[PDB]
Amino acid sequence: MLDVNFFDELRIGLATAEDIRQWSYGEVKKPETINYRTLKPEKDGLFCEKIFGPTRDWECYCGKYKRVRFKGIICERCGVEVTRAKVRRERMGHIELA
Amino acid sequence: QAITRAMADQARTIRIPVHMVEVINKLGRIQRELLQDLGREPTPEELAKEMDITPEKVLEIQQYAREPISLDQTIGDEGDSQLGDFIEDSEAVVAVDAVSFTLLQDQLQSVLDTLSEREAGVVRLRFGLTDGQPRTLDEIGQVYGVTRERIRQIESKTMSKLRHPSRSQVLRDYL
Amino acid sequence: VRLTFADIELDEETHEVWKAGQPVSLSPTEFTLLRYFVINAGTVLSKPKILDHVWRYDFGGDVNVVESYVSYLRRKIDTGEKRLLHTLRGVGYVLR
Amino acid sequence: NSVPGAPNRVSFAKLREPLEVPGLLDVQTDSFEWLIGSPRWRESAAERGDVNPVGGLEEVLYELSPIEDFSGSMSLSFSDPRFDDVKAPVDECKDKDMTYAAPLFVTAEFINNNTGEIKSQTVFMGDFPMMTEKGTFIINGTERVVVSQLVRSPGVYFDETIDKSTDKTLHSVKVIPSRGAWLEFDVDKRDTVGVRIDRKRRQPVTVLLKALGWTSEQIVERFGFSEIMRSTLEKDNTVGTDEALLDIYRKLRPGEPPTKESAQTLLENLFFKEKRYDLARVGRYKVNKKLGLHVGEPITSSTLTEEDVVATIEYLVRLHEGQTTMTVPGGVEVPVETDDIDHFGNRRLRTVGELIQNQIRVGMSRMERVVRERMTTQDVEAITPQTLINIRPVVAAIKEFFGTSQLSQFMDQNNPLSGLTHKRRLSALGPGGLSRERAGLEVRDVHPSHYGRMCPIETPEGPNIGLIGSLSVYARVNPFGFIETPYRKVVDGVVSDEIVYLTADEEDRHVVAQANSPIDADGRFVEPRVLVRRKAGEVEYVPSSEVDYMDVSPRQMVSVATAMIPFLEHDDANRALMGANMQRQAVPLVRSEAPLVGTGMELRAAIDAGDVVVAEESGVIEEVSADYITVMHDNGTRRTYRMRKFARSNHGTCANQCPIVDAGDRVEAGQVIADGPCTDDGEMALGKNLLVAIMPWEGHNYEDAIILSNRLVEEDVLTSIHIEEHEIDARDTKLGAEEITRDIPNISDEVLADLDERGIVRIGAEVRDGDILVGKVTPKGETELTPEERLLRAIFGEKAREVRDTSLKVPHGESGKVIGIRVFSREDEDELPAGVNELVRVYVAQKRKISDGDKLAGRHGNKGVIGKILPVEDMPFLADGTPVDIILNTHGVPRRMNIGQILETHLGWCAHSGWKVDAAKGVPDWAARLPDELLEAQPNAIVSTPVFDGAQEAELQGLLSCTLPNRDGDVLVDADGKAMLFDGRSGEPFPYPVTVGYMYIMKLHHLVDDKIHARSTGPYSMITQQPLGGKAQFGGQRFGEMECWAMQAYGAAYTLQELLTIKSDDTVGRVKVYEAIVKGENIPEPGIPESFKVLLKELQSLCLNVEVLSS
Amino acid sequence: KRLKVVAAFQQSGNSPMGMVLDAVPVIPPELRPMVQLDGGRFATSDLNDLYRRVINRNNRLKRLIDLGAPEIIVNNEKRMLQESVDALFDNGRRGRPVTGPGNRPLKSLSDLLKGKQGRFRQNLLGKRVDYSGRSVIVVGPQLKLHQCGLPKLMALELFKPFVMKRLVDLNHAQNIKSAKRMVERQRPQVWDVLE
Ligand SMILES: [Zn+2]
Repeated sequence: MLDVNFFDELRIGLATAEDIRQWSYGEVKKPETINYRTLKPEKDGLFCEKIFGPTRDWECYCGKYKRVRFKGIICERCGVEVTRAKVRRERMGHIELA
Repeated sequence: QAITRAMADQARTIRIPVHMVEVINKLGRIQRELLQDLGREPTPEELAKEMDITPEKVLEIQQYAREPISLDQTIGDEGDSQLGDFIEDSEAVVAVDAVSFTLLQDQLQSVLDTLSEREAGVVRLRFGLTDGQPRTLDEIGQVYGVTRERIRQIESKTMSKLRHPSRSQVLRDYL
Repeated sequence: VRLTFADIELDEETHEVWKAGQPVSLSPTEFTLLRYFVINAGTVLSKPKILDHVWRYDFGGDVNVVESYVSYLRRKIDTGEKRLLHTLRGVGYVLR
Repeated sequence: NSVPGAPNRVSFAKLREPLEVPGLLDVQTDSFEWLIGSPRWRESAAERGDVNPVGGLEEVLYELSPIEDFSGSMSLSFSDPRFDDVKAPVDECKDKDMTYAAPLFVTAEFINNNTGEIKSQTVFMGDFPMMTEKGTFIINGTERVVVSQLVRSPGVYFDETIDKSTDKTLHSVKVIPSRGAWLEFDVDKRDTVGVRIDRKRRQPVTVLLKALGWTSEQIVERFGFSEIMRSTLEKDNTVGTDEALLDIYRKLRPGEPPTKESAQTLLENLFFKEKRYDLARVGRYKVNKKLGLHVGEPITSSTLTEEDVVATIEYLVRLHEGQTTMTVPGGVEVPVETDDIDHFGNRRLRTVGELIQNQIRVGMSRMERVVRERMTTQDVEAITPQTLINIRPVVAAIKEFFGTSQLSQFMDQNNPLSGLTHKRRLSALGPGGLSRERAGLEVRDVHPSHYGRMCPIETPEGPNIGLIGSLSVYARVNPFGFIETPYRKVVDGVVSDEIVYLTADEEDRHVVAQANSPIDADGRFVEPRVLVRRKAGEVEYVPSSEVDYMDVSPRQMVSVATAMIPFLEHDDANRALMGANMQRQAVPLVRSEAPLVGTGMELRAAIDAGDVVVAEESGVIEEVSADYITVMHDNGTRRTYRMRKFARSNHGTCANQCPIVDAGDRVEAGQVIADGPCTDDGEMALGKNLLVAIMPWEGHNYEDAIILSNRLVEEDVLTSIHIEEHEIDARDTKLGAEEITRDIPNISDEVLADLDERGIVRIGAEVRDGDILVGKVTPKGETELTPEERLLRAIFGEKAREVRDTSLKVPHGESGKVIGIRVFSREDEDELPAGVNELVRVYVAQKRKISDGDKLAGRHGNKGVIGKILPVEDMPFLADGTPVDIILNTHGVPRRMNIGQILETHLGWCAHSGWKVDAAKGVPDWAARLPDELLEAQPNAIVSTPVFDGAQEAELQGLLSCTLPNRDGDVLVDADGKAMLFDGRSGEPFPYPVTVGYMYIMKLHHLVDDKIHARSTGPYSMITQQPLGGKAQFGGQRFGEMECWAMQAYGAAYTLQELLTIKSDDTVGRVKVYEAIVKGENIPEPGIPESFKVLLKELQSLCLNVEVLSS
Repeated sequence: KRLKVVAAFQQSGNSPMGMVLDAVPVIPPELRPMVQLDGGRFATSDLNDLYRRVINRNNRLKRLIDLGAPEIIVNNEKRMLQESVDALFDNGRRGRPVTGPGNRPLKSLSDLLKGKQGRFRQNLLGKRVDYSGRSVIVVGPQLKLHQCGLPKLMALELFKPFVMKRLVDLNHAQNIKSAKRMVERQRPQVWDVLE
């Protein structure tokens, strides 16, 4: 589970709601993708920084932090964790069906 | 009312406020009326006359009204590959400038070591190389037990001797 | 090598600005702001651009400083009938 | 010759054809003329079928009109579709990316019957794109061709099948109408007859007949012999018209309660109402001809009819009973037999006019819907036709066809042959037809009905083999879209001069003779039994007094490109196919010498391709320059032909045009004035005549490779001009406007020397890879300024450089001169796409010389790349000292059965050397039938060998015998066509004579410069980090599953790991491996590919708990 | 045939509750990118449309149930939501597929796994690859068996890091930036070191 090419086994099974919520780093509830004017992802949308990671490297939703020093500290105004934007290629969320 | 509000709020991939959807639909409707009436398409200035707003905002509305296309629709004349197979990765590491960056880092280290230790440290903490923060004159003063004016003079002297032809020529090619 | 835009005439070497033959003395901050505006005529400059270039990077204060300086420059050189240093809300400032 | 300026071309043809080749663009021009309704087409319809002359637009208008409301007290109608003068000339439209179009107007009549009101208005229907005089459309500055497609004609088709359970012979029929619901009948394994309608697999014919207002008594009275379905009727288990109607309703429309009237109205509405079901006029004609319903009546009521359905059922049952002839009540006697689906009497050709008419039909259907809605909504007595009509759907539909439809393609113009072959081409793909995923081998086969309709040789070679062909040179399109071909008639065993055009329908009812039959100059054939084609496509011998038709000429069965292959009959079918397919890929050279040996087709091909200027009115020539030619006509007026020079074609080849006339000579109407790209003196010339030897040489021509002398490089015998265009646009953006300016940050000065003050490279300034063509600088502002940039601007004094440089740079791997520049801007009124304020296109030319890796080919499918360019001294040279120009291997001929190329070689040497047959004591035996004026030919003569009435082997041998010497008394080439060569390397004479001659060799558009690629590190895709693909991006080769299998087969594991991980997906591995290789340390261990992680997250998003276990 | 699944459920630790779904996951945004191509036009990954449809149906359903509505309305909404989820995973497995502009089906999740053009085969087993080239083939009759003649330009492009490092070793360039420039302009001091 560490991505070191040392894999003793690879297992597949049916996924439960608990496992889905464990994978999810948040809940997406708004069918909004990108702002039509500022071209920035909306909050709680399908691209939300708070749920999936910051769009730009080492930057918050408003740019309150713009330095590599802030490691793993979430913005109190936005809620985004300051890390590499490549986490958006790994971070996944979920929706709750009525 | 419910149907139109829902259309404005949900029909587009990129959400457009109803206040802007209304103007987009009105512009399109009256522009097609004008085309039908006049026999040719109306120009942006003519349409701005009816919008009672300026042609710059007319053009901004026009370019706002555009919608996205699918990254997976077949682009080829036959069905062979998707449009997503033609789009670059802008954010990807180019993998040749990284080596240039690290080697320029080493060269900057060497050039800074050419200078005196005091001036080298002043410039390092002044431009944020050891850490991420380029500190202020007060901070370098409190860490070096020296007045901020003397810091300004030491920075100017350091910059003057750093302008020296060999350092300038050595760093110039790295651009 | 003389920086120009219609009415405003800025010369770096002699360090003062003219309004079609009308010089006025400006503060250093506002002078750098005006200079690095005029060299970018017709182009939008955002607040981080402004703060990082005219001010130093380590400016840890709040942004309205540039707001006040643009007000200064407007009441100083825009004081003519026409408005040149226009503002794009949430984006920045352009002289045009 | 029948062409005023034709160069003399002596021919070996024995027989004289009765009729000359038709206008080769008729297939497109006549169709578009029919669609528009020009007076020329008016006269054509008047002289042929004047009973109902109606154009396509008039027909669709008359069909749509009148549009009615629910009340019926007011209505709308259309009439008089008229055009207007075109917007701009073709050259202008191509120059400024316009569309060669014309306004269209319709005289709308709005009528009101409650009180009486007539409103007449000339409503503007839109701007219809027009067709140029050369048969192409101009759309946004591009030349597009709409290829005619092949579709099964709508109608009724019978087929027979074997059940294979009991070997019972089953028969089925399908009524397939265009824009309708299917009708089906069949006989089952048992005696039951099925009428599965609209894919509902029930209902024997009893219920349908009963619902059609018929009773069991009427059924048994009319249909008595049919014991099979008489038993089926006895097992109806449903009596009563109402019962049958409710059964049909509850089957076809589940979930809704049947009513007494809904059943009847639905059964009528499904087929008998033209609003929902109509065979086209072609479909109605096909059904009428098949069932013998109406033979002296005009075509109307295109919808199906009840008596037509009952006639279909009667035909099916009579066929299953083994009958051979039926007479429908009130109808003519007709044969009873099954129908072939691929017979060209059933496979119709949708042409440009038909496709355009169908798209207009869709647009006007949307028109009618919208106008009916608005005419209901708006208040009455205040409504106008202008307020009713809203042309946006119509214009959108015509645009949506003319762009982005696979039946509308770029008119490839490597040469006039390629253009003329893209036109007059028959495709079988696109909407309404089968696709490559659907093609059957029976479809791809050559049907015997193809003879004289569609060529069986000329066709693409790849996966779409057989789905694309070309019209035969003599073919024509019937008014109903069926391909018909001319043929002469024989009466009393004597061939008349009367020519009738015959469709594949009537050809089976005739016995057509052969083109090259031994005619007696009176009408009779010398032998009683002649070889002919009978009804079923069979070929047999027949007494001469029984045939009734004969071919107009040889080459009737062949296309236009293939007809330009000399000695075609001596070439194998597939090699001739390859030759015909490569005829249209030859690039235009700088000279285009006419071939020494050819056919008579080149003159007409060059004339009809439209790439050669022709004198439209006879007159003298007043003055001539390199760009314009002015002619002084007889009747006072003078005309000026402007001549296009160095214009880039759609495929990046020059389209230079050159005058071939003097300053005082007179010209007649139709004569060539100025030759085009691939033409000489007005006849097509796609290559050069090269002196060839056919011996293998040192292994450099091993396996289809080709060797050439260096004088072909030196004299520019094989060289081409390749013009390339590059585009860049300055467009507005959120931060301002990009500007094209020579001021570009952090650039040197020598690279700015070729840039003028405008910011664009000077015309004539030569350019190479990596240079700037357009200095276009974009507003970016500033980004994260790394500490090192600040340090640099501090140390040296670098300025703000606030802007970014997205300048136009020449793409990697080419160079050359700059021809010209076009600049578009909004400040000059020029119409531009919204958001773009400046557009720049830059044209770059390369004079590409011949080099190794380039592909050469003959006209006989003998292609090959250039193995080696050899110095002129080191080449085999005849005793005269002339070196050979090109060497081809001798192992490639006998294996592929293209001896015709050797025949061409011999005849080319004879035509190059000249000849004189000594008629001292009469002519020799072989020359008895050889035509006069051919017994004696000067050196460097030109000869034409028509494809099947060609030069016989005996004639060629006799010509080779007398081959008058070149300069002194020397016959280098002996009686059998061979010659003695001297080896240019060792000097000793070659031990045995080898054949030498002159062969026509052409350079194909497969130059190595356009096919060389290499990649070390470039772009990567987004979703997965794989490299890109193709020369447009930076590429990266595909290591496929087969290559993976080969790597595992070698047992080589580490290189497989590296080919999959640190070259394609492992991002950290890529960066680290580049750093390691530059620094000089060994390659690091590969990591985990990114594509596998993408797959893991993808499977996780499908509700699959997939994970990795470490112990 | 029924036991071969019932016993499979019984033997292991999985629970047949997994057939039905109370929550669905969402693919990471970079796996379904939305990017602005040249000319200002925008491009989406065609999966966001399915996700948006599902979100819209779910939000409308929850609004309906929290506001109070007839059971037939609520059931129609529930059927729409179920069809949306089925379209998300498999577009076209049930009924006609959901189609976008141009009357073309939207590609669903499983649509990027199945098929020769799918991920497993077109992207995972096979792979586009760096340090590679192609060109036409000519005969080299004077070569040896273990030998192949390579174009000098394409060889230079292929061996680019190797040759740049070696040429900065030979001091023909001072740094790799200068080396890259002389590689791009193909200066004569690169051909001899290429061999
Ligand atoms: Zn923040």
